[PDB]
Parts: sequence; C-alpha cells; structure tokens
Amino acid sequence: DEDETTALVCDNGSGLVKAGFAGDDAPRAVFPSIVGRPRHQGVMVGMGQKDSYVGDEAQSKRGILTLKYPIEHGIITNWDDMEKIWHHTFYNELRVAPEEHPTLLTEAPLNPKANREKMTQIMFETFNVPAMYVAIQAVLSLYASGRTTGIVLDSGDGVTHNVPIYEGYALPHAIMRLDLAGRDLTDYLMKILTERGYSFVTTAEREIVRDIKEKLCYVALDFENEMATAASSSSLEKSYELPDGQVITIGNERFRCPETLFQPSFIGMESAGIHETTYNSIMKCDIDIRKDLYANNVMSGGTTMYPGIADRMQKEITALAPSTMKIKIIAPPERKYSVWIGGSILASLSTFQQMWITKQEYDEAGPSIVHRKCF
Amino acid sequence: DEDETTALVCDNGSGLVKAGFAGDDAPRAVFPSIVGRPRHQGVMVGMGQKDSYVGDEAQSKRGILTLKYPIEHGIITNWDDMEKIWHHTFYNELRVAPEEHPTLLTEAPLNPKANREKMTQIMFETFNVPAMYVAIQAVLSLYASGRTTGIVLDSGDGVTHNVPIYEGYALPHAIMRLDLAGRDLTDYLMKILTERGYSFVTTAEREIVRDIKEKLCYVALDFENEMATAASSSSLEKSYELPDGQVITIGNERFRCPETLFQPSFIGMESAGIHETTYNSIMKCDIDIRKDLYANNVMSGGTTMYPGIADRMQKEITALAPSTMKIKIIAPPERKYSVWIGGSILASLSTFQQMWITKQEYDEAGPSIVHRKCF
Amino acid sequence: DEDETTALVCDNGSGLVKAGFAGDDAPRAVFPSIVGRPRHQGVMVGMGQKDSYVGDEAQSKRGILTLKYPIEHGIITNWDDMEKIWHHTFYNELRVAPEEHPTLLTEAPLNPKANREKMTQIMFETFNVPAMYVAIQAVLSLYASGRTTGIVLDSGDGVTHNVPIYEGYALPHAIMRLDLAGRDLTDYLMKILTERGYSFVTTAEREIVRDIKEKLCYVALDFENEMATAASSSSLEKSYELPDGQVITIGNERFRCPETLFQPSFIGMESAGIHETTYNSIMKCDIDIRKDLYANNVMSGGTTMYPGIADRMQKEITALAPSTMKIKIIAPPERKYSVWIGGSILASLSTFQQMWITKQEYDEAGPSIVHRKCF
Ligand SMILES: Nc1ncnc2c1ncn2[C@@H]1O[C@H](COP(=O)(O)OP(=O)(O)O)[C@@H](O)[C@H]1O
Ligand SMILES: Nc1ncnc2c1ncn2[C@@H]1O[C@H](COP(=O)(O)OP(=O)(O)O)[C@@H](O)[C@H]1O
Ligand SMILES: Nc1ncnc2c1ncn2[C@@H]1O[C@H](COP(=O)(O)OP(=O)(O)O)[C@@H](O)[C@H]1O
Ligand SMILES: [Ca+2]
Ligand SMILES: [Ca+2]
Ligand SMILES: [Ca+2]
Repeated sequence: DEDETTALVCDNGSGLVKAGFAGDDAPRAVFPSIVGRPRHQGVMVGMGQKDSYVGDEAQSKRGILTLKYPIEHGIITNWDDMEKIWHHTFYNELRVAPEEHPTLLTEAPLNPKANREKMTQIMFETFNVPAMYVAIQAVLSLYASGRTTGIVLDSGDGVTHNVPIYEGYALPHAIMRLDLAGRDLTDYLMKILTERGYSFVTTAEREIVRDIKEKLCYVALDFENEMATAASSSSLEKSYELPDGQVITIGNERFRCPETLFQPSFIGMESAGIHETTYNSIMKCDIDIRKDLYANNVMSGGTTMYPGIADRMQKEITALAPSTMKIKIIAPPERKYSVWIGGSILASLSTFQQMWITKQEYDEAGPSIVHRKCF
Repeated sequence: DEDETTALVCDNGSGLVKAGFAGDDAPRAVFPSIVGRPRHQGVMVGMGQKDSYVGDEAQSKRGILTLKYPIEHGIITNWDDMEKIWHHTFYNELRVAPEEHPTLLTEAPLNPKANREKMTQIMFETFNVPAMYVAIQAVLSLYASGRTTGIVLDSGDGVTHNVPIYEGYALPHAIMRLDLAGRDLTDYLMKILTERGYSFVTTAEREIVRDIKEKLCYVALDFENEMATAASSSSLEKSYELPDGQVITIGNERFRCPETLFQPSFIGMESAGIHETTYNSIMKCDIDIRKDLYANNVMSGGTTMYPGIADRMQKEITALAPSTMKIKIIAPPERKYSVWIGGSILASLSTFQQMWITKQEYDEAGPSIVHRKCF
Repeated sequence: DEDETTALVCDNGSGLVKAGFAGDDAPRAVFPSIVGRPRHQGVMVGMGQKDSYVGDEAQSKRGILTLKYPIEHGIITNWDDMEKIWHHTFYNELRVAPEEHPTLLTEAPLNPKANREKMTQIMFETFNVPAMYVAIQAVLSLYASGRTTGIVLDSGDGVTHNVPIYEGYALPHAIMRLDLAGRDLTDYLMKILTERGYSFVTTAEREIVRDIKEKLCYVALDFENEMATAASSSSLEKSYELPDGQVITIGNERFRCPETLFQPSFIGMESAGIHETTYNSIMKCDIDIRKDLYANNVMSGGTTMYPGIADRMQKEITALAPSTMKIKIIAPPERKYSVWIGGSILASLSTFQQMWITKQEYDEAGPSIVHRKCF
C-alpha cells in the first residue's frame, strides 16, 4: 500500500474476526463472526435497516434476530453466511479491495483438509486476492513472546489445543485437539443455571450468556475448597441487572463454569483438564526434547483471560509431570491476541515471500494449490 | 404393606391433581391443579365453602374465583397454593393424613435446587410427614414402561424433559430440560384463538382454554397437509361450547396450538420441539448407545396424550435417523396416567423407599440431603 | 482332567485373552482383556447388570463404560483390573478351578523382570495353581508350522518383535522390540481421521476404531503409487454406517494407517518398518547362521492378518538384505493363533515336565522361583 507492498493480517475463529492492515500492533476492524436474520416477523413499513444484520450491527440489535452462528469450533455450520461476514471486513471497515492486497489468516489448527481449499477458492477464484497465507495459530505467539521452545496451550473460543513446540516445529503424533474451550465455557453456563432458576435458552439471550460470563465470572483456584466458600455471600454473589430488566445473581456459576476446563467430570466426559492434556502432549515426543518446554509453558487466547488462571496451572502441572525443574507458565500481559501479533511480524517481513500462495499459482495448480504449497 | 410402608401418590404440577394411594390403579382425585381464590365477592351473609379451593370447586364453581395456575414452567409460584393442596387432597379427597401415610410427589423434572428442599419442607417441617419423595416425573413413566433402555420424553403441563436411560442412566451431558410444555399451550391457545374469534385474558378463561386444549385441539396429520386442507372449515371446524352458554368453533387452530410441540414456528421465541429435543438427547449421549434407544422411544406425560404423536414420532424422528436402525415408539395408551401408574408401582417398593427421604434424613443431616438422596 | 493330567493353555496379550483346555486346536474361551466401569452416571433403580462389566460383557454394552484398558504393550497400566479379568476365564467360561490344573500362558517377549514373579504370585500365592509356564511367544509358532530355522516376526496387538530363530534359540543381542503394532494401528487411525473430519476421541468410540479398522482397512502394496489411486472412488471409499448412526466413509485411511508398519515417517519416529528391523535382527548374529532364516520368514499374529501383507515383504525384504537366495515369507492360513497352537503341543506333551514351576517349588524358592527356573 502506498510506497511499499504491505497486506492485511487477519485472525478469525469461532468467536471474533479481528482484522487489521499489516505491521500493526493489534486489531483495527473487529466483529463477531455471525450473521443475523429477522426471527421477530410481523410486517414492516419502518424497518431496522437490514436484511442480514452482520457482526457488530447484529450483536447490537439482538432482539429481532436469529443469529446464525457459523464457525462453531473451526467447522462452519453452513458456509453461506460467511461470504457476507467477510463482505464486512474489507470494504466496509478497511475500505480496501481484497482484489489488491495480500491476506494473512490463521489455520484454526486441524480445520479439515477441504476447508483449506474451500477458503482459498472464496478468495482466489471468487474474489481474486493477490496472495494469501493462513498461519497455524499457537506457534505465532511464541516468537512475539520471544520464545523458541515451550509448550503452548492456545485456545480462544472454538477448540482447545496443547502444542509442544521447540527450536523446530511440532507434528501430529504429539499435539492434541479438544472441544471444551472459551465458547463452550460461554454456552455451558446455561446447563448449570437451572439450579438457581435461570436458563437463557434461546438466541438473543444466548449472546447475553457470552456477555455476562466474560465480564465477571472468575476461575476457581481450587474448586473443592471454594465450594464451602459458596456460603460466603460477598465473594460470590453480585448483581447483573440486565439492561433490559432481569437480575442474574451469578453466584457459584461464576467459577463453576470456568472449572470445567480442568474438570470435565462436570459436563460428562473422560477428558482431563488442560493441565493433564498438557502432560499428554509433552510426553509423546522424543526423549531429549522436554527440558525447556517445561521451562516456558505459553498460555494464550480468549480462554486464558479469566481472573485466576496461570497460578492454577503452577500448582496443577507439577503433580503428574517430570519433577526436576523450573516449571513456568508465560502468559503475556495481553495474551489473547497471540495469534494476531505473531502473525503481524510474518506479514511485515518481506522474507515471508519464500512461502505463500500467489494469485497465479492457484490457477497453475487448481484448487489443490493449498496442499501443494502447505498441508 | 409387604415391601413398603404404603405412601400416597401425587402427580400435580401445572395441569391436573392426580392423587391416590400406592396400590390404586387410576388416580382418585383427577381435577385441575388450579388454586381458587375468590374475586367476585361483593358482600356475603354466607359464602360458598373455602379460603383456597383446589380443582374440586374451582372447576365446578368457576367464575367467582380466580383460577390460579400454582405452578408455571414446573416451578411453584407461592406458598398459599401447594402448601395447602398437599395436605388438603390427602385429608379431604382421599381421607388419610400425610402425617400418617408417607408422600410421593412429582418433581417437574429439574426445578431449582432448594425446590427439592422446599417441596420436602411442605411435608417435613409444615405437617411432619414421616417420609417422602419429590420424584422426577419421567422416571415414573420409565418404570411404568418396565425396562433399562429407553429414551423417555415426558411432557407434563409444567415442563418437558428428555431422559436417555440405557443399561445405566444418563450422565449430565446427555439429558435435556425443555421450557415447552402444556402450560405453553395454555398461553398459546389464548394467544391464537383471537384470529378465529375468541380473545382470552384472565384466569377464568385460562381454565376454559385447558378444557378446549385437552380434547378438541390436537397435533395435525402433518402441519402442511392439514393447513393446505384448511380452507375447508366444514371439514376442519367443529364446536366446543363454554359450559355456560357460548359457542367456540375451532378448526385450523385445532392443530396450530399443540403442533407447537413439533414445530416452534408458531410461538414468538424459539422454544425447541419434541423433535429437536429428541435429537439433542439421543445425539448428546455416548457414540455406541443409540441403537436400542431408537428402538425404545418412550413418549409420556400429560401433553403427549393426544393423537398425532406416537404415529408422528414414527414419522418425523426419521429425518435424523441414519441408514441402519429405525425409530420404534413406546407410547402408553393412557400416558398422562403412566406417570401415576409408575408412581403407584414405585411407591409400593422398598428400593424406592430407601432411595427416597425419611423424616430424619433432614434435620440432623442438613436439608439439601434431599437434593443428595435423588438429585 | 478325567483319566489324564491335562491342563489349560492360554495366550493373553494386550488385546485378547484366548483361553482353552489342553491338546485343543485353537481357542474356546476368548475375551478382550479389559475392565469397564460406569462413566455414564445419573442414578439407578433398574441397572444394566454390573459393577465391573468385564471383557465380552464389557465390549458388548460399551456406552455406559469407561473401559479401563490394562496390558497396553505388555506393561499393564495398573494391575487391579487384571485379577477380575482372569476371574472370568476359569470359573465363568471354563468352569474349572485354577487351584486344580496346570496353566500355560505366554511371555510377551521382554515383559519386565518383576512381572514374571508378580504374575506367578497372583496364581501360586493368591490362587494356588498347581503348575505353570509362560512360553515366549514367537518361537512356539515355528514348530506348529513345521519349521526349525527362520526369522519370525510375531506381533498381535501390543509389541513388535523380530526374532531370528535357528535349530537353537535366539538371544538378546540380535532380537528386537518395537512399539508400533496391531493396536497402535488401531489407535493411529484417529490421528489421521481429522483430515476428513472425524475423530472418535473418547472411550466407546475408541473401541469402535479397533472394530472399524479390522473389518475393511487393507495394506497398501506400494503406498506411493496407490496415493494417486486415492482419486479412484471405488477401490478406496466404502460405507461404514455405524449401527448407532454415523457414516464413516473410510477412504484412504483404509491403507494409510496400515502403511505405518513399514513407514514410521508418518507418525514421527526414525523406526524403519518391520521389513528393515528384520534385516536388523538377522545381521547381528553369527556369520554362518542366516542361509535358512532367509529360506523361511515366519509372519504371525493379529498384525499379519490384513489383506495384502506377505506379498509386500516379498518385494521389500530383498532390497537391503543378502542377495543370494530363495527368500520366502511363510505366513500360515490362520497365522494369528501362532502362539496358541505352538503352546498347545507343549502343554499336551508330558515331556514338558522337565521344565515347569510346580506348586511347592515356589514356596521352596520364594517369589524369585520364576528367575530360578526360567529368566
Ligand atoms: N475482556 C474479556 N475478558 C475475557 N474474555 C473475553 C474478553 N473479551 C472477550 N472475551 C472472550 O474471548 C472469546 C473470543 O475468542 P476469539 O478471539 O474469538 O478466539 P478465536 O479467534 O481464536 O476463535 C469469547 O469467549 C469472549 O467471551
Ligand atoms: N386426552 C388428553 N390429551 C391431551 N392433553 C390432555 C388430555 N387429558 C388431559 N390433558 C391435559 O394433560 C395435562 C395434565 O398433565 P399433568 O401431568 O397434570 O401436568 P404436570 O406434569 O405439570 O403434573 C393438562 O393440561 C390436561 O388438561
Ligand atoms: N478377523 C480379523 N482380521 C484382522 N485383525 C483382526 C481380526 N480379529 C481381530 N483382529 C485384531 O487382532 C488384534 C488382537 O491381537 P491379540 O490376539 O490380542 O494379540 P496378542 O494376544 O498377542 O496381544 C487386534 O488388533 C484386532 O483388531
Ligand atoms: Ca483466532
Ligand atoms: Ca404430571
Ligand atoms: Ca498374545
């Protein structure tokens, strides 16, 4: 752009599309990745602007809408709403043409084989797009922290991934992938809320469950001890008067939903927490590579934001690991935009030009350019 | 007697007071759950009978009273109502004391936690009943249908709940509690009858709504087919009469009220159907578990008592039935009384007694011991 | 038993306990060597029979169960479920008392020093058992095929062992032992399945991965050539509609998991296939002993069952071996019960009574009887 080549850097996901230009710090154009349709039909003369209320416009005027949620855990329910989702990004906020610039996205790691080629086709075959890459989340983060080796657990909304990384990259014997992440701890709140009285069952009230959660829940440090502390009215109970009008006293539900990360006994599955799936990934490596993965455990995404979390793992993760060390969680101050900032560097560094899919390469290769260049 | 002490059995959520002994066949009190409170008073030299009335005189001598639903969405509204009813119906209608004979109550499946406690309080603290169970409705219909494996969809007037029992019970992921039942059809009927003739507002016509709801309304053959036929008011429309002097013809809105159980299309807000909640129970179980669940779909409760249901669950559940196993319903003939028959059977057993709550499994133990005998 | 002494013969393993009496052809009492516990909790009144659902009863009613898997690669995860495993075998199927007869197991070769004693103690110190041996797998097979010399590669479920045998027995310089066997092929399938979409992550679905795999996967004859043949829909793709409901089109995964035996590039190790570890064992011998090992390569276990396998090695194993010969794989028609049939002969031949551990010999020697008689 202007004197230089430049580009756009993007982290999508299940929850938030976070768009920017390139060489930026952190995001500029950010919206939730959903389309919303009029559910509350009667008729119209005056109408609240839209056909498809999108992202930001959508999450704002919730109460006419069935929010059609797309990328639930990396898998998109049906693709059709997505092309409208990205029709926001470029031309509405950024005012660029995707037909001009390079586009960095993220691989939401272990998104299926065909979704690589389906996404590149939206861009190269439908919307032109001059070059693109889609960078595999958790490892970007590492470098922006100033780490080489470590075990990175990176989870925003959709999927939970423990990634052992070193001076060289990881491979699909060791690394793991669970459902039970940041949006599951959003949705999981309502399965519990029943025992006080409330279930925000339906679609606008669903988005309120996300919203209530993120602002004032916390993680239990040791749940079992804090369960008697549920008799202490002051630490727990606090008043969410909904600005529409209903008071959710979120009491125990504040930490009982966040515990589910470490405790899957609660939902009903044999997953161990992210503490134990961290051992699971670190053990199935070579024998020598380990020492330094223990020296720095990188913790990132919209999952690792909640109050009381790094501390937790600093107890937990000693119990059934190797013993001989300085074990140390490295969560950055803002640790959620891990993906984004680590990607920003790659998009700015003109040394990245060894790697990416350029316009013509797609037509030369066919749709299986993406697994001709990458994997 | 024999195995048990011999309790009273009461299914009495939002809809009807069904009460009798353990050992009785069909229940002996059978009238609505309605709490009568006099509004049309004026002055009196002598007034007709009670303070709080139950469905005895409140269905007979309607329009002087307010005909209050004591329970809405499975949850008990206030403590004039059921506090009186669960001594009254045993004292007056049956003629034994609950101080003498123990009490089996219905739990409208998954009320709040302290409602287990408070329904126990009515027995233990208020009257001093020597033992009781506030028991989860679908579990009664289950053992009336005699088995281990069954996906039990029990729809009362109060709530609907989908319980997948296998060769072992449901873990806390598999189940579904559903805010769509016969009470929603009560509020729905007074909503819809407007466009045909009859706008309904108060508690008096809320009883007349029940009267139309349970016998002239039904679920259609298919919605689309009976709707396409619905220019034919001669074929479709027939009268109920308000038993007093007012003719009520309904025909299209025969089905377009309980058809809400299959399609949420009618409502306003998206309370999901018996169809979707069958899937959200059957699918949310283990991966090797559905074969004999699909072969044993138990359809029960007050609100499933129609035609358009055992037949239609053989039809519509085929949409997400994969190529191997097929749908096979278990609908009892009287499936409103399957709850009651199951209660009579269960309250005749020592296994159910030891599972329930004794009067001194409370004071000394700590009252949420109720919520820790059952759930 | 009856007129004679007789005994029970018994291959165990990682996957299947295969029990019989003695002088039998092949097995009688056969079950998978696992204990299952109720993971799907809820409550009970009706219950699906068991505390510990075991082996056969376990693998049948999967969906309530956490299957607690014991002997993963010869090493048992914790022993406690094992004594219930063998409390099937004798009394439940066979009817016999282990307190009466001789017992012939297998050494799962290179099962650790103490596991020899620990196993004999379960039987001699806990369960009496009048005589026992535990025969070292791969060499039993040889004789039942009517071979003396050959290189035997036996692997069933747990471990992979290349065993050079001659007119006299092998020793621990030459013989080798890998992990990467029949059950690792089983489990490996899910760490690939992700590309298409599926990952049967959890415990009942884990057992389904074993089950799917064995019935319709195949081995690639030369994988690299067959990778273009992945475009041919008919040879590959085939419909596993799960009898619970979910279609696994196992396409490429059919052969890409079986290739891992020859190709460890695909998990992520250095291990050359069982082709090359065959050279590895055959080279580190004396100089003369070789000629005849090449004349008959014996190939056995639950590993060597899969369609296209002996043929494979008949290409492969010429490339980096000695050149001057009639090289020849001898896989028997049924080649999996190698261990069992070769053991059956030894149990029947009363000339075996120069070798075993008899009841009293244990108490005379202490727990180290097993290394006082054997190794
Ligand atoms: N201030 C905040 N504190 C905690 N969580 C937050 C905050 N703001 C947003 N979130 C959470 O971040 C999540 C969205 O993560 P997302 O960035 O979409 O991850 P991804 O892009 O990788 O899918 C949601 O669960 C949301 O509630
Ligand atoms: N033949 C029938 N078909 C459908 N509904 C019926 C029929 N007979 C009675 N009902 C209705 O069944 C409901 C009673 O169910 P009930 O078990 O009392 O509710 P709850 O489960 O809340 O206790 C009422 O709405 C009643 O009018
Ligand atoms: N018909 C079959 N064809 C192929 N493999 C089979 C068949 N039946 C069972 N298996 C496989 O045999 C293996 C079990 O081997 P096992 O007999 O337990 O060896 P071991 O006793 O020495 O541990 C499993 O991988 C299972 O899938
Ligand atoms: Ca992201
Ligand atoms: Ca009821
Ligand atoms: Ca074996």
